[PDB]
Amino acid sequence: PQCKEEEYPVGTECCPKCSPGYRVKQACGELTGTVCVPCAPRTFSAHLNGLSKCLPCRPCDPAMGLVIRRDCSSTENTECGCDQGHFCVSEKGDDCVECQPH
Repeated sequence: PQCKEEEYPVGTECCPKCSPGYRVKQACGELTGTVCVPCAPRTFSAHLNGLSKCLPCRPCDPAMGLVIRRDCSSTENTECGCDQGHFCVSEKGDDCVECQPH
C-alpha cells in the first residue's frame, strides 16, 4: 500500500488517521497534520480512520423483532437485541439482525 495502517492516502501523500470517535475535518499538508473533529451525535467511528464524516448509527427495527441492547456511541455502532420473548435467528458480530417469537 501507499501508506501504512496508521495513515491514509490523500492524493500522492499520506496523512495521519483520526482516532475512533473522530473524523477528518482537514487533510494534512507540509505545515499541518490532519485536523480531526468529533463524530456528530448519532454517528460513530470504531477505528482509526480517514473518513470525512462518521458512520450513521444503525436503527433497530421493531418489525424485525429488534430493540436496542446497547446504544450507539461515538466509537461503537448500535447493538440490537431481541424484544421480550423473542430470540435471534441471525447475527452480524455483536448485533442481532432478525428475531423470531418463541
